Amino acid sequence: MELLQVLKRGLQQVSGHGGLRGYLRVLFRANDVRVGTLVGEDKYGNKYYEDNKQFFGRHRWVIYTTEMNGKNTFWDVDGSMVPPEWHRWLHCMTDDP
Amino acid sequence: VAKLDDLINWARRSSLWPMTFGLACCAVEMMHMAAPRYDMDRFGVVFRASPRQSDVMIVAGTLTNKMAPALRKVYDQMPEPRYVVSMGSCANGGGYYHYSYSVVRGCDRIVPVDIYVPGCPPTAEALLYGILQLQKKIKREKRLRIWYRR
Amino acid sequence: VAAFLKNVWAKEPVLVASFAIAGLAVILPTLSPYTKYSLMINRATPYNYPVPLRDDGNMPDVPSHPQDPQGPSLEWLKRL
Amino acid sequence: HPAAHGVLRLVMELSGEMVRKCDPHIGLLHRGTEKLIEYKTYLQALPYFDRLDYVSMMCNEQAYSLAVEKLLNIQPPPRAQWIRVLFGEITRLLNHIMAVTTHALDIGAMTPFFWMFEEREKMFEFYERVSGARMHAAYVRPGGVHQDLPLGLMDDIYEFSKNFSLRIDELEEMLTNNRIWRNRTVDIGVVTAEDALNYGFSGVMLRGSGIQWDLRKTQPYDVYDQVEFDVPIGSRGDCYDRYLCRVEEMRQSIRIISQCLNKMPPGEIKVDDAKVSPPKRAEMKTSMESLIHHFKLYTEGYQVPPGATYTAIEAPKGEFGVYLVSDGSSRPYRCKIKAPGFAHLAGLDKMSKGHMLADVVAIIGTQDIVFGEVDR
Amino acid sequence: MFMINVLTLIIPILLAVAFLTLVERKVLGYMQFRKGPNVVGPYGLLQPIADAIKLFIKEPLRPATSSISMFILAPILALTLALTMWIPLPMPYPLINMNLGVLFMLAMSSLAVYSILWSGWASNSKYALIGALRAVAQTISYEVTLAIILLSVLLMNGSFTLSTLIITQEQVWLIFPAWPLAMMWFISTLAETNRAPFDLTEGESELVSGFNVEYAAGPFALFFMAEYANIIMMNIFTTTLFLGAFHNPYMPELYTINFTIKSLLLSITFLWIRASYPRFRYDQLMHLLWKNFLPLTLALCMWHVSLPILLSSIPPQT
Amino acid sequence: MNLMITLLTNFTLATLLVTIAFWLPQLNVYSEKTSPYECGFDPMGSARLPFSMKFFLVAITFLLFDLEIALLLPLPWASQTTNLNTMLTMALLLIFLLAVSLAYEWTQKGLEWTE
Amino acid sequence: TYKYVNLRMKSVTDRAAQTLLWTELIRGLGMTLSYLFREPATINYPFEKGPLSPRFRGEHALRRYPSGEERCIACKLCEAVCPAQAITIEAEPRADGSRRTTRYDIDMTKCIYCGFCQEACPVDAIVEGPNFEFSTETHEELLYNKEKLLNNGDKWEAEIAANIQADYLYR
Amino acid sequence: MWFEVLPGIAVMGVCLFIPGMATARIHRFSNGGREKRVAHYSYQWYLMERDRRVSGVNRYYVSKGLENID
Ligand SMILES: CCCCCCCCCCCCCCCCCC(=O)OC[C@H](COP(=O)([O-])OCC[N+](C)(C)C)OC(=O)CCCCCCCCCCCCCCCCC
Ligand code: SF4
Ligand code: SF4
Ligand code: SF4
Repeated sequence: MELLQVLKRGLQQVSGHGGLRGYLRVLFRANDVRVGTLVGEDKYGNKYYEDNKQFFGRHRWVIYTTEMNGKNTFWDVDGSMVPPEWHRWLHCMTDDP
Repeated sequence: VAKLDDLINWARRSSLWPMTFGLACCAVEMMHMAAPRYDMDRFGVVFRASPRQSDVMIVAGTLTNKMAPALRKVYDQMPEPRYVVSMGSCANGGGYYHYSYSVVRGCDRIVPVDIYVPGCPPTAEALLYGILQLQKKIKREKRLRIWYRR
Repeated sequence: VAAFLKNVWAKEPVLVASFAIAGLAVILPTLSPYTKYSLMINRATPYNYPVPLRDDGNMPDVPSHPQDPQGPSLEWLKRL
Repeated sequence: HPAAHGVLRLVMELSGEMVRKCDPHIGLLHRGTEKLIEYKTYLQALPYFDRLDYVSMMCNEQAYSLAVEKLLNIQPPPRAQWIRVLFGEITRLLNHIMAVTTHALDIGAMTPFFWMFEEREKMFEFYERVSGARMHAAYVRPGGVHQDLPLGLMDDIYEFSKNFSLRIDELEEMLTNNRIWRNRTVDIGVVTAEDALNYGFSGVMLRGSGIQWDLRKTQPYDVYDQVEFDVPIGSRGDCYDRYLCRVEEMRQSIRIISQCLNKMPPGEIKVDDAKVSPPKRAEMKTSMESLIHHFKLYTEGYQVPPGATYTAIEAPKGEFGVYLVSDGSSRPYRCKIKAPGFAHLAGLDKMSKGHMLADVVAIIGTQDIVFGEVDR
Repeated sequence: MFMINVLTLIIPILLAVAFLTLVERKVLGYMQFRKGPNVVGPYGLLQPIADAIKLFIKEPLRPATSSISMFILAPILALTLALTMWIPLPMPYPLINMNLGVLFMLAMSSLAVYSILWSGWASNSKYALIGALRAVAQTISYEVTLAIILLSVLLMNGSFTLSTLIITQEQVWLIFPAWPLAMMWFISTLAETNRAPFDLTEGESELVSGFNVEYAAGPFALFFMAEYANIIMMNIFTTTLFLGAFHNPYMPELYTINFTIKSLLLSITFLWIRASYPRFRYDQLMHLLWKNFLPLTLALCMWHVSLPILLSSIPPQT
Repeated sequence: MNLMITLLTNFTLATLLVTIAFWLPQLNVYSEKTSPYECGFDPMGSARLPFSMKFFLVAITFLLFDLEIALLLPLPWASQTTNLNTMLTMALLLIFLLAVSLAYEWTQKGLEWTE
Repeated sequence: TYKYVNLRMKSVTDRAAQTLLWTELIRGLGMTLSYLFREPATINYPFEKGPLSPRFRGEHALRRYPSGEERCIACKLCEAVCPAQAITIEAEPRADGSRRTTRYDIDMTKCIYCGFCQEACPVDAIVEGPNFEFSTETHEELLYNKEKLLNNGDKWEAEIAANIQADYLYR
Repeated sequence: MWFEVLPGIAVMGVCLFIPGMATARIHRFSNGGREKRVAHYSYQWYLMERDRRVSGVNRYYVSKGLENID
């Protein structure tokens, strides 16, 4: 029964984000609850993840930090907080992180 | 009055209703932004054709000398509060047709512009960034605190 | 009459269907076997009170009790 | 007005609600391109042609490049010709997607717009990969093209062309057999062949009326005579036949794209005459002649022999022509742009006589009109 | 304690209207291969609250040329009329037990067009006049069919009461002996509520906004909630008319669950319908309802007149 | 009585929303926001010019068909009558009169549009 | 070479049944419900970005040599090839006698983003860089001087150099 | 994915459940545990007024049985 596998995937997405707290944090911040392979992190706190099973355009993403250059970025996340090397990687310009 | 200011700033910035005012290439770029790839409707941004039920206006294209009274009347018929988002280079400073005899050198001369989006045409991701910047500008409004101080 | 019927069925089937239903509703109740059953069903509904009558002593049909066999029964609707 | 294409002023004398006299007041997007062209050289006047018809960009680039190459008595390499034809067919698919989806939105079916604008975004990504800009490529230049195709692009083109015919079939199921879509276009905007030719109509309008004429089959350009494809011909002059012709033109564009992808030859991408096409940046920094030619090409511009020409290409809207007159200097003396939208909007008065107002907006939709092209 | 019952009837249908706007945008995006509103809240649960507060802190912007009496009178009358016909609906026990609730529904549905006419005429514009004329033509089209549909469906019920309509479902649904009339009734409910492809008043491509093109925020939201309460209530009425459920006097939970699920599915079907078809011209509206619908429903009306006499199946009036 | 209470409560809730929508926010009006809407240009004349409306006969015959409905509407209670033959014959007769009016409209070119 | 588009009791009964029972309307509704049950293509902006290319035409930048010394040599080819006349250059020799610039102004509300200056520069000084999210709030902020262009170059050198390394063999 | 609409529409289900159920529960309060006596004609009203006049508390829902008489 494939629906039980869907429920298993849902509970593993709940567990794999650090728990209910991380699940609710990523739900209220990124409006998404998908887990992925952690590509890396930068010096500010931006955690860059990937998951090759998703379709093109959704295979690479970033969770932004909470305090970059003095401002509180818990809710005011901006598109221009990406350093240039991660800017090159994130927009699908090359396959080398 | 600080928290009530925080409430009405959240209500206005999460239900922005733009108006269908395009003129040129940049209008097709706006329609490309409204495609399922970028999905303006997920941000509380749904197109409304009437100026009387619109919140913001994105001026896309070249504003010519035959078009300035029309844009001015359409802007003057919108209810307060109203924000104007310039788009492209034609509505920014004339752009390619800056020196032409029948092109208004930037639509700032007709309407007060809040957010400048540069490009020719600007990419739809950049346009989404400009709309998010406008939302963050609405968020930091201080109407009721300033009213309480006055 | 087959060619004309095929023509109107090809042009507008709605008029053909409407006229067929109208003709059926006209000619079928005149051939129905249960219309008189509807007549006695409507006539047998006890709306007002069944007041009795005075007695001169000469009546073979009307009863003195509701459970007496004399008088009309309603077995036909009970079975149907 | 959403049914209006941004800039339009249709003043109509509604006799109750039917039209007796309809007049399109235009000029709300008259930038005056043909005066700004004569103050710039040919390379500087090339990006002006990207913005006339902003759904048919590369076809206008091809028309301008064909005019300049006919005046310069030079021809591009065959690989450049095949690249130009392939991207012109992608441009034709772009324009037909936009026209059909906007017409269906203006009539009331708003789903195929969102269904195929992601395919339109995919082709915009193809433009992004091949030129560096999502919309205004400035890729087709006099002398061939500007840059070669990047590695791995043609596999993406083949995959998209393989999977696009299912979307075409989905749209054709969603609109062609729909009775509500049919009843808006059975006998609306009927035109005759004599009034098609006498009113200056070109392209689909002629093919809507049964006239057999296509510039890709009678007066061919670069490699279009080496590609086999079909030409749809209507039979009643209504909007239904024109929409069917546009869908069939999309299918034939897929066919031409397959033929292009199976027949691209190796070679260079510019005319090797360095006095017209700029030299490569590798040999510019090593050879003195290449540096001099790069300097004078990007500062003065190549000279064109004096004379006047009028070339015409099969644009996705019809026949796109330019009358270019050069006086021998590095700047054109007079560049006039002939567009199908001008004659189509002129014939809108005749085509809309005797119809209700919704049928007038349907007639407006059935002409693929871009008003930057119309106002020049 | 009728005040508490009235409040609990009238407030959650407004909440249902708001969440109908939510799921409207979500589903309407979802068949268009895109996501819906999900940024503001978790899966966009705070979108209706932002929409409601945003419309009520804008500027009302009364026009100078508009006659202020009917301009201020139209939206309140629209909202009241969309609210005042909810009462005869059995849910499983209606608020007011009227013997002639069908006639009340018909008359208050005839009254619902007057807000549209007064909003069209009160604002001095050509677009509002054209919208009022198209609304008049829509009423011409739909009334003379809808009355006969309701009468011919109701002919097996035996009386005009909506409470006795739940009794007739105890054996079989009336959608089985009246499936053509079910199709006629669904098209009529499509036409009455002014939803696509029978919108013809709040047109985007034909007009700008039609009858309320001059209506700015505040007064504009009343028409929105009136139309959405109208479509929700009309689907509930269709569910009660054709797909009535099993009623048990000892447990109303079963019938509330069943008719809620059925009406919700019918509203989802309405959302599915409203964005798959091109908009009809209003000259073809009475080239269809006065031409194709009317003779068919006349034939079916005389058939349903002559049918209980045929089969000896005269329903009781009590 | 309960119908009156429901009507008064509905009217109170309706008229309270517009009052909240009007007197709560800050008003700021000039002589352009109150102008009539004509897609950004001045209106040509006024909207009080007589429309050359084309379905006048359709509106009048809607009225007449509504009165046909008014004749045909008390039919369910007539299902409880005793004289069933006259009931059925004359309900069929009145529906046939409605159909005769519609057919005469169809033949004599009334359901179409003027001009 | 050419084709005829739209030139075409059981069949009549099938057409009447399609009229009364709405067969093709059910087919179109079925395709609508098919598109309901697919995966939507909405990418999670701003946490996700759309695909791009190393040739992307974005924000103007002034590069530098790998020794700290600036790349522009005041040759005025970019302002001569610019179709919008958005570039203003004023030049003079500085203290060491090197031909450099004193004023290098780009009017970004005039620029059409067509990349002629990035291909006409003989030393690859001016580059249409990769940044597209640079929307401003005031008109004067979209009017770059030489200091802002040099700051943009020093900001985005780490990816501009990689993009040039990836793309330079096609030129 | 698609099932994400299934939360929000469920809320509308509650918004279509709270009114009608409440009426039934109100009918289980003012009528003393029974349903509201549906009056449709004059005889039903006469019987309800008979209960009102015999109950002695001027409430029709207080139904007295055969134990009332001796
Ligand atoms: C209420 C429960 C749920 C209902 C279904 C809901 C889901 C399905 C919704 C589908 C989409 C609906 C909206 C889009 C369409 C809107 C336009 C529209 O409806 O137009 C009506 C269309 C319009 O037809 P048209 O558009 O084809 O018109 C062309 C007309 N001619 C051919 C003349 C050129 O159909 C009708 O008007 C017919 C009315 C309904 C017919 C029902 C027939 C029932 C069976 C009768 C008997 C058959 C047997 C033969 C006789 C036997 C006699 C004994
Ligand atoms: S800024 Fe560029 S893309 Fe936009 S309208 Fe002007 S020329 Fe077209
Ligand atoms: S990209 Fe083109 S328009 Fe912009 S500064 Fe460079 S040459 Fe001028
Ligand atoms: S083309 Fe390059 S070197 Fe020449 S002036 Fe411009 S930026 Fe400087």
